[PDB]
Amino acid sequence: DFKPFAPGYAEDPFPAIERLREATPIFYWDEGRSWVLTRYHDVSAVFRDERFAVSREEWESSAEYSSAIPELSDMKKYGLFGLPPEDHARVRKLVNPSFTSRAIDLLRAEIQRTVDQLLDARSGQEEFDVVRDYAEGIPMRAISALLKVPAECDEKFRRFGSATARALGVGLVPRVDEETKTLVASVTEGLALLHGVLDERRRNPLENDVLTMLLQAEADGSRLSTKELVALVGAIIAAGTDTTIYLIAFAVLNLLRSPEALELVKAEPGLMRNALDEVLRFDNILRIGTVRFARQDLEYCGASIKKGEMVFLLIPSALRDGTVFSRPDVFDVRRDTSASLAYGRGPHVCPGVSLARLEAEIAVGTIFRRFPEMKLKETPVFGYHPAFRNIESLNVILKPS
Ligand code: HEM
Ligand SMILES: C/C(=C\c1csc(C)n1)[C@@H]1C[C@@H]2O[C@]2(C)CCC[C@H](C)[C@H](O)[C@@H](C)C(=O)C(C)(C)[C@@H](O)CC(=O)O1
Repeated sequence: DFKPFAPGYAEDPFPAIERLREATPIFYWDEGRSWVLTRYHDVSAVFRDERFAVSREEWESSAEYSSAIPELSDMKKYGLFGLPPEDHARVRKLVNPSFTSRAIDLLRAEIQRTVDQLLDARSGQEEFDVVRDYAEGIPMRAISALLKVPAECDEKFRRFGSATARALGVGLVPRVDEETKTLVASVTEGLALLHGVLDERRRNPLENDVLTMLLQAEADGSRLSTKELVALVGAIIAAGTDTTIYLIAFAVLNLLRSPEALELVKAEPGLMRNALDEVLRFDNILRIGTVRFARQDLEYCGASIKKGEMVFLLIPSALRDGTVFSRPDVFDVRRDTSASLAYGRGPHVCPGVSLARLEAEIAVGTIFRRFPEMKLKETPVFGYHPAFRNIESLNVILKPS
């Protein structure tokens, strides 16, 4: 039984996937039209198995997929998930330096400012929603600061980011939870806006600037094409928005749920970094996981997988694998989290890992330092986002009494 859209699954998928993981390393998911890998070692292996491709054009349903949401056709083919291996490496080699911990450190001040202003704006009420009043307003500001886009454009870009991430699932994953017209509008509006931002930066290039750097790469030799560049910036916005919102929300939730964990991070603020990694290890935000496609017929974990068939890596399951993490069903902010696959492995490893950790460190660190007695008002509400165990609301009382 695998029903990742069943009511309750997002809130707590662990009993259901544990049953799966213990019974089998692999199964075919009817509605998902793909194989599903449940165990750490098989999941981890596939990340680094060149037999399994990332490009959706290797899928048996590629035609149906490329035709869906034609406004995103360029992003699908020239984006990081679509480029051929040689081109993918080129693009990553080009942008990776811009995302190191050192490079993104400069954003520290602006992120703190945003976090400060969100807390000042709303901390006074009876009720505070860690999603809508806090987490939701942080990640795009971070990305926009990195892109040197005015705070005025934040809301429109966040809408683009969140819409794009869902739209990319249409025809690929089972149940995208929104009206197509609305999705396409936000995507169109966002791409237009992005075009304007890029044209302006071409007009006024800047020093030590990611976009300027990309634009110069595009102008000079053959290091980056216009479509690759647009697909890259679009993907950065779409990949880095909702993911980070849920990290922040899940972090606060999990620290409210473990007084012992919270107490350790209060005692040793230096543990926050490890705690945030353990949030994704213990309670991974992905509903199912990520996908790969078989480039040829092969046998795997006792299954006969055919060329072009999709495979889902069941991340929240692999990350509860007891052969890899001891006491895997315990949230332990002191554990070694090195083996967590939350940010991927191999050439496609998430470039935003440092930016995400920084944003969450500032956001989660600040809220608990400023309101150390914060308490859950009532059970968080979860939704049916096709990719995420999305928290819709996380209502708290900042200073209870
Ligand atoms: C906040 C928590 C985040 C998580 C849990 C996360 C997770 C992941 C994972 C698992 C992958 C690999 C998917 C695969 O291999 O199929 C990935 C890739 C990617 N991530 Fe993140 N990410 C996060 C934040 C960010 C941020 C903040 C950005 C941008 C600022 C970002 C940009 C990207 C991009 C562009 C890719 C595609 C990489 C490639 O295919 O070469 N992510 N992310
Ligand atoms: C938009 C995007 C990445 C990207 C880079 S280049 C390109 C095109 N897209 C982000 C990545 C994000 O870090 C994770 C969870 C990537 C999550 C990994 C996989 C790819 C997703 O869960 C996948 C099956 C999905 O459910 C959909 C709905 C298709 C995704 O949009 C979810 C989604 O939001 O994907």
